[PDB]
Amino acid sequence: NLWVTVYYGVPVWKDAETTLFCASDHACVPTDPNPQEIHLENVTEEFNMWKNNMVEQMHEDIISLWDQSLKPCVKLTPLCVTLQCTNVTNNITDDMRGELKNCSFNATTELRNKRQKVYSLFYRLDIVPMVDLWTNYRLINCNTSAITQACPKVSFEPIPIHYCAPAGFAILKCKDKKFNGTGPCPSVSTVQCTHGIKPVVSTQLLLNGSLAEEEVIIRSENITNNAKNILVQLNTPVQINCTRPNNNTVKSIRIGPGQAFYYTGDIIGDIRQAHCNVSKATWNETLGKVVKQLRKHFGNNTIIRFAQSSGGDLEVTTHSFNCGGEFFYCNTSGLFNSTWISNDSITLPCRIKQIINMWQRIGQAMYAPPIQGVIRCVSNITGLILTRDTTETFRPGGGDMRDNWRSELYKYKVVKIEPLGVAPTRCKR
Amino acid sequence: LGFLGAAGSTMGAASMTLTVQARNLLSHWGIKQLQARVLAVEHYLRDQQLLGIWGCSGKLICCTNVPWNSSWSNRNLSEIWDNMTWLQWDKEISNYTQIIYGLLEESQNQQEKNEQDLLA
Amino acid sequence: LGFLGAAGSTMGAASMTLTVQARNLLSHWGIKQLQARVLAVEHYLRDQQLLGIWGCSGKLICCTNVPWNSSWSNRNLSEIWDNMTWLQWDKEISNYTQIIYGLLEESQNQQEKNEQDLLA
Amino acid sequence: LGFLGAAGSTMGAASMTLTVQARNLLSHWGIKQLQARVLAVEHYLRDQQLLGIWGCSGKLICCTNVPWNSSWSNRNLSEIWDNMTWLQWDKEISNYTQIIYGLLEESQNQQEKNEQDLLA
Amino acid sequence: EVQLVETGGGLVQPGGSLKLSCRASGYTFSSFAMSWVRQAPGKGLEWVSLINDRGGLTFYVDSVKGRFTISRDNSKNTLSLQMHSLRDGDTAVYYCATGGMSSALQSSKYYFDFWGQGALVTVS
Ligand SMILES: *[C@@H]1O[C@H](CO)[C@@H](O[C@@H]2O[C@H](CO)[C@@H](O[C@@H]3O[C@H](CO)[C@@H](O)[C@H](O[C@H]4O[C@H](CO)[C@@H](O)[C@H](O)[C@@H]4O)[C@@H]3O)[C@H](O)[C@H]2NC(C)=O)[C@H](O)[C@H]1NC(C)=O
Ligand SMILES: *[C@@H]1O[C@H](CO[C@@H]2O[C@@H](C)[C@@H](O)[C@@H](O)[C@@H]2O)[C@@H](O[C@@H]2O[C@H](CO)[C@@H](O)[C@H](O)[C@H]2NC(C)=O)[C@H](O)[C@H]1NC(C)=O
Ligand SMILES: *[C@@H]1O[C@H](CO[C@@H]2O[C@@H](C)[C@@H](O)[C@@H](O)[C@@H]2O)[C@@H](O[C@@H]2O[C@H](CO)[C@@H](O)[C@H](O)[C@H]2NC(C)=O)[C@H](O)[C@H]1NC(C)=O
Ligand SMILES: *[C@@H]1O[C@H](CO[C@@H]2O[C@@H](C)[C@@H](O)[C@@H](O)[C@@H]2O)[C@@H](O[C@@H]2O[C@H](CO)[C@@H](O)[C@H](O)[C@H]2NC(C)=O)[C@H](O)[C@H]1NC(C)=O
Ligand SMILES: *[C@@H]1O[C@H](CO)[C@@H](O[C@@H]2O[C@H](CO)[C@@H](O)[C@H](O)[C@H]2NC(C)=O)[C@H](O)[C@H]1NC(C)=O
Ligand SMILES: *[C@@H]1O[C@H](CO)[C@@H](O[C@@H]2O[C@H](CO)[C@@H](O)[C@H](O)[C@H]2NC(C)=O)[C@H](O)[C@H]1NC(C)=O
Ligand SMILES: *[C@@H]1O[C@H](CO)[C@@H](O[C@@H]2O[C@H](CO)[C@@H](O)[C@H](O)[C@H]2NC(C)=O)[C@H](O)[C@H]1NC(C)=O
Ligand SMILES: *[C@@H]1O[C@H](CO)[C@@H](O[C@@H]2O[C@H](CO)[C@@H](O)[C@H](O)[C@H]2NC(C)=O)[C@H](O)[C@H]1NC(C)=O
Ligand SMILES: *[C@@H]1O[C@H](CO[C@@H]2O[C@@H](C)[C@@H](O)[C@@H](O)[C@@H]2O)[C@@H](O)[C@H](O)[C@H]1NC(C)=O
Ligand SMILES: *[C@@H]1O[C@H](CO[C@@H]2O[C@@H](C)[C@@H](O)[C@@H](O)[C@@H]2O)[C@@H](O)[C@H](O)[C@H]1NC(C)=O
Ligand SMILES: *[C@@H]1O[C@H](CO[C@@H]2O[C@@H](C)[C@@H](O)[C@@H](O)[C@@H]2O)[C@@H](O)[C@H](O)[C@H]1NC(C)=O
Ligand SMILES: *[C@@H]1O[C@H](CO)[C@@H](O)[C@H](O)[C@H]1NC(C)=O
Ligand SMILES: *[C@@H]1O[C@H](CO)[C@@H](O)[C@H](O)[C@H]1NC(C)=O
Ligand SMILES: *[C@@H]1O[C@H](CO)[C@@H](O)[C@H](O)[C@H]1NC(C)=O
Ligand SMILES: *[C@@H]1O[C@H](CO)[C@@H](O)[C@H](O)[C@H]1NC(C)=O
Ligand SMILES: *[C@@H]1O[C@H](CO)[C@@H](O)[C@H](O)[C@H]1NC(C)=O
Ligand SMILES: *[C@@H]1O[C@H](CO)[C@@H](O)[C@H](O)[C@H]1NC(C)=O
Ligand SMILES: *[C@@H]1O[C@H](CO)[C@@H](O)[C@H](O)[C@H]1NC(C)=O
Ligand SMILES: *[C@@H]1O[C@H](CO)[C@@H](O)[C@H](O)[C@H]1NC(C)=O
Ligand SMILES: *[C@@H]1O[C@H](CO)[C@@H](O)[C@H](O)[C@H]1NC(C)=O
Ligand SMILES: *[C@@H]1O[C@H](CO)[C@@H](O)[C@H](O)[C@H]1NC(C)=O
Ligand SMILES: *[C@@H]1O[C@H](CO)[C@@H](O)[C@H](O)[C@H]1NC(C)=O
Ligand SMILES: *[C@@H]1O[C@H](CO)[C@@H](O)[C@H](O)[C@H]1NC(C)=O
Ligand SMILES: *[C@@H]1O[C@H](CO)[C@@H](O)[C@H](O)[C@H]1NC(C)=O
Ligand SMILES: *[C@@H]1O[C@H](CO)[C@@H](O)[C@H](O)[C@H]1NC(C)=O
Ligand SMILES: *[C@@H]1O[C@H](CO)[C@@H](O)[C@H](O)[C@H]1NC(C)=O
Ligand SMILES: *[C@@H]1O[C@H](CO)[C@@H](O)[C@H](O)[C@H]1NC(C)=O
Ligand SMILES: *[C@@H]1O[C@H](CO)[C@@H](O)[C@H](O)[C@H]1NC(C)=O
Ligand SMILES: *[C@@H]1O[C@H](CO)[C@@H](O)[C@H](O)[C@H]1NC(C)=O
Ligand SMILES: *[C@@H]1O[C@H](CO)[C@@H](O)[C@H](O)[C@H]1NC(C)=O
Repeated sequence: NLWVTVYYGVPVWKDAETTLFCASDHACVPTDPNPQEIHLENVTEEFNMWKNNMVEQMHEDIISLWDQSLKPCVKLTPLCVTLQCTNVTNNITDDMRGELKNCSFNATTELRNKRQKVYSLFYRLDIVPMVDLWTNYRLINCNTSAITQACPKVSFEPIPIHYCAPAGFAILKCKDKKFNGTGPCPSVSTVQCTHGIKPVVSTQLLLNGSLAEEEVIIRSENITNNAKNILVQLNTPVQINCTRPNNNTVKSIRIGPGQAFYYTGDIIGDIRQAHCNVSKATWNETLGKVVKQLRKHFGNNTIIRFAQSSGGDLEVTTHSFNCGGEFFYCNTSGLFNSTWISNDSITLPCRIKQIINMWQRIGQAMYAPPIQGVIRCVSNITGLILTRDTTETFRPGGGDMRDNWRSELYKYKVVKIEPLGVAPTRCKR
Repeated sequence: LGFLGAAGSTMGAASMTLTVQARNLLSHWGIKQLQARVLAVEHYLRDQQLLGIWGCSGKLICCTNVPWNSSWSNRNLSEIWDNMTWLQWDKEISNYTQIIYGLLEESQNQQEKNEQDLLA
Repeated sequence: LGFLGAAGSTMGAASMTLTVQARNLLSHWGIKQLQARVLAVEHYLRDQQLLGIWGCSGKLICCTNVPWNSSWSNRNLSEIWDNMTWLQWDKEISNYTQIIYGLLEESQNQQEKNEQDLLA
Repeated sequence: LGFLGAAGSTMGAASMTLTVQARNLLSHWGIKQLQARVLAVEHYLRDQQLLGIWGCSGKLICCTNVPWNSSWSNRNLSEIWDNMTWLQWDKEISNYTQIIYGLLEESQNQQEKNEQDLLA
Repeated sequence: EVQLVETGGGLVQPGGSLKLSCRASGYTFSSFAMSWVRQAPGKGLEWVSLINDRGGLTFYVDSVKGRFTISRDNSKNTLSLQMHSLRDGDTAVYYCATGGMSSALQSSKYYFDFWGQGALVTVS
C-alpha cells in the first residue's frame, strides 16, 4: 500500500558539539547586523546548562586572546633583583599601615655596561620579605614564572563577543523567563548568532551581566549537593561605586633597547585605602529577595544565614575585578554578615595588586602598569555566586571563571541540522 | 516562514519548506574556522552522494520503489502527515533507519541494471 | 576558443562554449592557499545547489516554466541572441535577477508536488 | 563484499559493487590534515562535474551515444566482461582515454541543443 | 452539513459556450479534489472531468478533452467548468461532486463523497 518517500530539507536536528566562531565590532567576523530570530511557534526543547559545550569554547577563547595580547610586550626579567624596601614618606592612615613600600633597586638600562638606580612604590602584596643580605625584599613572582608587563596601549575593557553558528548548525535560544537552566523549555527560538556577551572577569559578585526578567532566579546543577555552586541571577541591578582615591605620578625608564618599564614614582596627597560603595537599603532588599527564593528549595520555616568566605587565597576570598585597568580585591564581609529568620551605604575595603595571575594558572604572571591620576568606576551587580556549608549557611564563591560564562550562556543550545529523512506516502516510481 | 519555522508544524505542512532548510546547509586563530567550513562541506556532500546512490539526485521529494514494512511504523497517513511533527517522527523511526537506507540502495541498483538491459 | 574566449562574442555563439567555462571552475605562510581552495569549492557548490532547487541539476542548458515578463527586458529574440554579448546582457537585467530566481524556485516546488500526486 | 574486494574479479562481476567503492570516496600541525581533506573533496567534485558534463549525473551506470571505435580495443564482449579484471582493462585502454572523454563531451553538447530545439 | 450548489446556465445554442460554477460550503474546500459528473435526461452517470485540490492537475474524458476547461478558486470555495462548442449530445444535468482523487499524503478516495443537485444544461 505505502511506499518509502525520501525528503530533503526536513526541519529536524540533534544535540551536537561543534566549533563556533565569533563575531565583533585579535579580531574575527564583523558583527552581523541582524540575528534573524525565528520564533518556532510549537517547538519545545530540552536544555541543560553545565553540560553546555559553548561554555568551554568561550573559556578557551577568552584565555587565548588574553595571552595573545601579551606576546609583543616587555618581559620584566631584569627586574628580578634584590630590592631595598623602606616605608613611604607621606601621611598614611591606619587603613594603609605599611601597605605601601618605597623600594630601590639597580635596573638594567639601554647599554649592557651601564646600570641605573631606580626606586618605585610597591604594594606590600607584590613583594616578599626575603633576601636578608645587604637588602630587604624581592618581587613576589621571581620564584615562579617571569612577569610580563602589559602594554600601556592595551585596555582591558570587556568588549562583547557574539558566538555564531557554522553552516549546517543552529543555535536555539530558551525564552522562558522562569527557566532555571535545565529541562524542557516551552518557548524556543532559533538564532543565527548569540547576543554579545561581555567577557567580564570577576569573582563572587558578577558584574555587568544580564538581569532576570521578572524574579530572582537560583540555578544550580544539584541544589542539595554542597559541592556545587549556586548561581543567583538578580532581577534588579545593585549599583556599586569603586574608587582608588590617590593621585599617582607615573614614571618610566628604559630597561633595554626599546623596553620601557612603568612604575609609580610617588603619590600626590594623603594615602588612603581603595574602596567600593554598595547602597545599604538596596543591598538589604536584594538579599531579602534571594532569601525568599532559597526558601523554595530548602525548608520554608527556616533560617538563612550569610557569611564571608572561610578561606583560600586573596583571589577567592575577595571580590576581584578590573576597575579602570587596576586590579581590585575587595572585602565583601560587609555584604554577607546577616541572618534571616522565618542615605546609608556599605563600604568595602579594597586591596590593590600590580602583579596578577588572572587565570588559575602557575606558569604565567602579568604586571599591570600603574595608572596616572585617580580612578573611579561604576558597575552593576547582576548576580551572585554562592556556596552552601537547622540554619543553612551561604558564603560567596566564584573562583572558577566558567561560572561567569555559564550565567550568560545558559539559555543557548547548539544543534546539528539533519535535513535528510524518510516517511511513508502513497507515491511510487 | 524562515529557517526551521516549520519545525513545530505538522509533516504535511513542513514538507512545503524544504528549500528553506536546504539553503542553510551551505555558508592558531582562524584555523578552527577553516576547519568548520571544511566539515560543513563534507556533511553536505555526503547527503548528496547518498541521494545520488538512491536515485534521488537533483530533487527534494523522491518517491521510491521500496514498500513500508508496517513493523517500522503501523500508523495511518492521517496520523503521520496531519498530527506528528518531523521531530516526533524522526524519533519514532530512528531505530529502523539504517535498514531503510540499505533497502533504498538495493532498489536503485536493481533499477539501474534493469534499465541497462531495456536500452539493449 | 579557450576560457572566456567567447566573452566578446554574441550570446547566440557563446552558449556553445558552456563546458569550457564550467571546467575551469574547479582547481601562517601558505594558509591562504587552503582558504582559496575552500572558497572555490563553496562557490561551486552554491551554484550546484541552486540548480538543484530550480530542477536544472545535471544540465548546462535548462528550460523552465517561468515566462519572461516584458518589464525585465522588452528586447526581441534577435536583439538579445545575436546582437548582444553576455556581459552586456547581465548588466541590462542585473536589478531584476533576484526576482527571477525567486520565481524559478516557486515553479519547481509546484512542479515537484504535482508530479508526486500523478504517481499515485 | 568490502571495499575493492572485487578488484581481482571479472568486470562483469565487479560492476555490481559500484556503490561499495563510491561510498569510500568521501570520509603548523594539522595543516597537512586539512590539505588531505580538501583534496579528497576536490577530486570527488571533479569526477562529479565530469559526469554532469557528459549527461551521466546522478547515476553509476551511464549509457551514451558514442560508438566504440575498434582501434581502442578490438576485443569482444565475452573477453572484456568475462575474462578481464578492471585493472587489466584500464591498462589496456589508458592511452585512448582523453579521446573518449572528448567524444563524450561533444556528444552531450549536441544532445542538449537538439533537446532545447524539440521543446520549442 | 456539506453543500454543493450549482449555479449554472440554461438553454444554449450548439456551437456556443456555457459556463457552470458551483459554490461549496461546510468543509475545507481546499482539502478535496472535485469533479463533474454528467447525466443525460434518459441515461446513467458519466464522469466528465476531475480537478486536484490545489488546482494544478486536471483530467478529462476524451469526448470533451479538447473542449472543456475545469478550474478552481480556493479563496472563493468555487469549482467551475467552461464548456465550448456545445454539442447537442452535451445536454445533461451536470453535477458538482467532491471526491475522485487524493493528494498522496492523504488516505485514498477514488469515489465521490458529496453531491450537489445539478445544473441543467440544454443544447438545441
Ligand atoms: C561596567 O560597565 C561600565 C559602563 O560602561 C564600565 O565603566 C566604563 O569603564 C571604562 C574603562 O575604565 C571608562 O573608559 C575611560 O573613560 C575615561 C574618561 O575620562 C577616559 O579618559 C579613558 O581613556 C584613557 O585610557 C584608555 C585606556 O583605558 C586610553 O586608550 C585612552 O587613550 C585614554 O588615555 C577611558 O575612555 C568608561 O568611561 C566607563 N563608563 C562610565 C559610564 O563610567 C565598567 O568598567 C564595567 N565594569 C566592569 C567590571 O567591567
Ligand atoms: C518486515 O519485518 C519483519 C520483522 O521485522 C524485523 O523487525 C522489525 C522491528 C524491523 O527491525 C525489521 O526491519 C526487521 O526485519 C520481517 O520478518 C522477519 O524478517 C527477517 C529478515 O528481514 C527474517 O530473518 C525473520 O525470520 C522474519 N521473521 C520475523 C521475526 O518476523 C519481514 O520479512 C519484513 N518484511 C518485509 C516486507 O521486508
Ligand atoms: C510584470 O511586471 C509588471 C511591473 O512590475 C514591476 O517591475 C517588476 C520587474 C517587479 O519589480 C515588480 O515588483 C514591479 O512592480 C508587474 O506589474 C505590477 O506588479 C506589481 C506586483 O505584482 C503590482 O503591485 C502592480 O500593481 C503591477 N502593476 C501593473 C501595471 O499591473 C506585473 O505584475 C508583472 N507580471 C508578472 C508576470 O509578474
Ligand atoms: C577510428 O580510429 C581510426 C584510427 O584512428 C587512429 O587511432 C585512434 C585511436 C586515434 O588516435 C586517431 O587519432 C588515430 O588517427 C580513425 O581513422 C583515422 O581518423 C582520423 C581522425 O580521427 C583521421 O585523421 C585519419 O586520417 C584516419 N585514418 C587513420 C587510419 O589514421 C577512424 O576515423 C576512427 N573512427 C571514428 C569512429 O572516429
Ligand atoms: C623613596 O626614596 C628616595 C631616595 O632613594 C626619595 O627621593 C629623595 O627625596 C629627597 C627629599 O626627601 C630629595 O632631596 C632627593 O633628591 C630624592 N632622591 C631621588 C633619587 O629622587 C623618595 O622621596 C622616597 N619616596 C617616598 C614615597 O618615600
Ligand atoms: C615563592 O615564595 C612564596 C613566599 O615565601 C612561597 O610561599 C610560602 O611557602 C612556605 C613554605 O615553604 C609557607 O610556610 C608560607 O606560608 C608561604 N607563603 C605564602 C604567602 O603563602 C612559595 O612557595 C614560593 N614559590 C616557589 C615556586 O618556590
Ligand atoms: C563612599 O562612602 C563614603 C562614606 O562612608 C564617602 O566618604 C565621604 O566623602 C565626603 C566627600 O568627599 C567627605 O566629606 C566625608 O567626610 C567622607 N566620609 C567618610 C566617613 O570618610 C565616599 O566619598 C564614598 N565614595 C566613593 C565610592 O567614591
Ligand atoms: C574582611 O574584614 C574582616 C574584619 O571585619 C576579617 O575578619 C577577621 O578575620 C580574622 C582572621 O584573619 C579573625 O580572627 C577575626 O575574628 C575576623 N573578624 C570578624 C569581625 O569576623 C576578614 O578576614 C576580612 N576578609 C577578607 C577576604 O579580607
Ligand atoms: C488512523 O488511526 C487512528 C487510531 O486508530 C488505530 O491506531 C493506528 C496506530 C493505526 O494502527 C490504525 O490502523 C488504527 O485504526 C484512528 O483514530 C483513525 O480513524 C485512523 N484513520 C484512518 C484514516 O484510518
Ligand atoms: C526587434 O526590434 C528592433 C527595434 O527594437 C525596439 O527597441 C528595443 C530596445 C526593444 O524595445 C524592441 O522590442 C523594440 O522593437 C527592430 O529593429 C528589429 O527589426 C526587431 N526584430 C525582430 C526579430 O522583430
Ligand atoms: C570472442 O573471441 C573468442 C576467441 O576468438 C579468437 O581469439 C581472440 C583472442 C581473437 O584473436 C579472435 O579474433 C579469434 O577468433 C571466440 O571463441 C568467441 O566466440 C568470440 N565471441 C564473440 C561474440 O565474438
Ligand atoms: C603629615 O602630617 C602632619 C600633621 O600631623 C603635617 O604637618 C605634614 O605636612 C604631613 N606630611 C605630608 C607629606 O603630607
Ligand atoms: C614601617 O611600617 C611598619 C608597618 O606599618 C611598622 O611596623 C614599622 O615600625 C615602620 N618603620 C618605620 C621606620 O617607620
Ligand atoms: C529545574 O526545573 C526542573 C523542572 O522540570 C526540575 O526538575 C529541576 O529539579 C529544577 N532544578 C533546580 C536546580 O531548581
Ligand atoms: C545530588 O547529590 C546527592 C548526594 O547525596 C545524590 O544522592 C542525588 O542523587 C544528587 N541529585 C542529582 C539530581 O544529581
Ligand atoms: C555612584 O555615583 C553617582 C554619580 O555619578 C551617584 O548618583 C550614585 O548614587 C552613586 N552610587 C552609590 C552606590 O553610591
Ligand atoms: C534588613 O531586613 C531585616 C529583616 O529581618 C530587618 O530587620 C533590617 O532592619 C533590614 N535592614 C535595612 C537596612 O533595611
Ligand atoms: C512558604 O510560606 C509562604 C507564606 O509566607 C506560602 O505562601 C508558601 O506557599 C509556603 N511554601 C511552602 C513550600 O510551604
Ligand atoms: C557582623 O555583625 C555584628 C553585629 O553585632 C558585628 O559585631 C560583627 O563584627 C560583623 N561581622 C563582620 C565580618 O562584619
Ligand atoms: C594630580 O596632581 C597634579 C599636580 O600637578 C594635577 O595637575 C592633576 O590634575 C592631579 N590629578 C588628580 C586626579 O587629582
Ligand atoms: C545598570 O542598569 C541600568 C538599567 O536602567 C542601566 O541604565 C545602567 O547603564 C547600568 N549600569 C552599568 C554600569 O552598566
Ligand atoms: C501550532 O499549533 C496550533 C494549534 O494548537 C495551530 O493552530 C498553529 O498553526 C501551529 N503553528 C505551527 C507553526 O505549526
Ligand atoms: C490528532 O491529535 C488530536 C489530539 O490528540 C486527536 O484528537 C486527533 O484524533 C488526532 N488525529 C489523528 C487521527 O491523527
Ligand atoms: C530503539 O532502540 C533502543 C535500544 O535498543 C530501545 O531502548 C528503544 O526502545 C528502541 N525504540 C524503538 C522505536 O524500537
Ligand atoms: C568581433 O566582431 C566581428 C564583426 O562583427 C566578428 O566578425 C567577430 O567574429 C567578433 N569576435 C568574436 C570573438 O565574436
Ligand atoms: C541589432 O539591433 C539593431 C537595432 O534594432 C538592428 O538595426 C540590427 O539589425 C540588429 N542586428 C542584428 C544582427 O540583429
Ligand atoms: C538598477 O537600480 C539602480 C538604482 O536604482 C539604477 O541606478 C540602475 O540604473 C538600475 N539598473 C537597471 C538594470 O535598471
Ligand atoms: C579467482 O579466479 C578463479 C579462477 O582461477 C575463480 O574461480 C574465482 O572465483 C576468482 N575469485 C574472485 C574473487 O573473483
Ligand atoms: C580467462 O580465461 C582463461 C581460459 O583459459 C583462464 O585460464 C583465466 O584464468 C581467465 N582469467 C580470468 C581473470 O578469469
Ligand atoms: C601507450 O603508449 C605508450 C608509449 O610509450 C606505449 O608504450 C604503450 O604500450 C601504449 N599502450 C597502449 C597500446 O595502449
